[PDB]
Amino acid sequence: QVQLVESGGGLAQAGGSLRLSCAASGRTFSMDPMAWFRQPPGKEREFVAAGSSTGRTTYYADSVKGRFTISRDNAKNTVYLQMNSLKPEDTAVYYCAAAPYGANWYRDEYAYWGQGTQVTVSS
Amino acid sequence: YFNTNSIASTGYTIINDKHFYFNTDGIMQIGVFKGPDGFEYFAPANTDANNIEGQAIRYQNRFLYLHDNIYYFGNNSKAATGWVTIDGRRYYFEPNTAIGANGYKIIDNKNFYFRNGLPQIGVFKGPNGFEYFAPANTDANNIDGQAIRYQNRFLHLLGNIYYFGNNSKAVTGWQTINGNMYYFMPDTAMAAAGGLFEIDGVIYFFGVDGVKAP
Amino acid sequence: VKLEESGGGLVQAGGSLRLSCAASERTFSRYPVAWFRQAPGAEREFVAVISSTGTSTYYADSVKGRFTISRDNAKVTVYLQMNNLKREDTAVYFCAVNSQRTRLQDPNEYDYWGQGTQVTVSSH
Repeated sequence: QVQLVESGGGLAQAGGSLRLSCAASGRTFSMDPMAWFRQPPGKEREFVAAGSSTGRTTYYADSVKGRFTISRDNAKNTVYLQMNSLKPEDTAVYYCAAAPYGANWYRDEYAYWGQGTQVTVSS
Repeated sequence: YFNTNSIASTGYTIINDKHFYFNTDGIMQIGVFKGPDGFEYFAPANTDANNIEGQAIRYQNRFLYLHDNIYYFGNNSKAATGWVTIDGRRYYFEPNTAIGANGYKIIDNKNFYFRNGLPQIGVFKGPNGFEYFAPANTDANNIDGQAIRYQNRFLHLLGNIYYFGNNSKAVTGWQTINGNMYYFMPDTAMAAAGGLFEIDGVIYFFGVDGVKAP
Repeated sequence: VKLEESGGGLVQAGGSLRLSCAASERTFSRYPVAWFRQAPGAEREFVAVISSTGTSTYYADSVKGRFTISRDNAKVTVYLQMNNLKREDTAVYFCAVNSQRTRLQDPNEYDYWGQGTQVTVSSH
């Protein structure tokens, strides 16, 4: 019944900037941290970004600091990843997760997962 | 005490063997609250087994994160309070709220400095100055992150230099120790060391050992 | 955010240039500023630093007595007065701000930099 639906993907080009969205339904996540992970092709799923419901706590993967920004609107039950200064490596499927239950937010232990959406960056 | 003509109550409330928690103004609470069996997770509708809004849920052996708060839930689905051991580390959760400890904290007349439920090792500022919260077994079989006796002595940690007086607190500001002048930063008690520092609008050179060159 | 350098270029030996480091915000006045210089591809070497107050200064041995560093807080600008210019002073010159007020001789410790200005000394 609960779904996390990603959108805003598709193709971009180096130096450019996309904005991903994850709309959640079936329950309110207004208290839960939300996060973005990605899976480059051939490479395995890896951590991108995570934040608390208040915005006060956010963590970023080293390769993404300054360039990507997590944010949300609890009214709309959605989390956002704002991807600036794009690069070829950023090409991957991006999944949103919600409600981590591991010892920290980098660990891929989250109670809910999106199906993920493709992002591609050229040259 | 009394009920309502949807149901309302005050406090912990059992309805058809489900748990709910009301604030004293008859409004239903979502979060981790204390009942007779311990702190429970009164969860938003549809978090586990199609639970009704505000119903306590099954939630076992895992962390829970609400707002910027962290909780740990055991086998019985109650939030750990006090000292608990998770994967070999000792965490601490406030008995009044079940929320992870942060900052300076006295527990059984022992001092600790917490980040996200975990005692941190290092030199941090308590109400009575900077103390040395040390690894386990450093002095008098102390536990991990406990403030220890440390008198009239230097400490090297994480590439910093500290000096501890007679009261086991880190000195700050300009100090003269064995004929040498140091300046330990008031913010962190770290010696200025290994180069040039602006202190009070004045540049000084400090050696790698933190001794000011005259 | 944000340093603009000017006053470099070409100059005969024995000559003099005055370098400038203009800042964008008035918060620049809070921190010590320094001049560094690099020969092509090599180290950014320490030249001089001046306190936030403007009161206090420290110089590399190689420019002591020839170079003077100073600031006008009202103009939010730091200057490097280069006199007695040797050929060896040929380099790009950078000014840089250091927020932590720590280890001021170390380039890495600096947060903001200017674009750099080229200084070339002749022998005519």
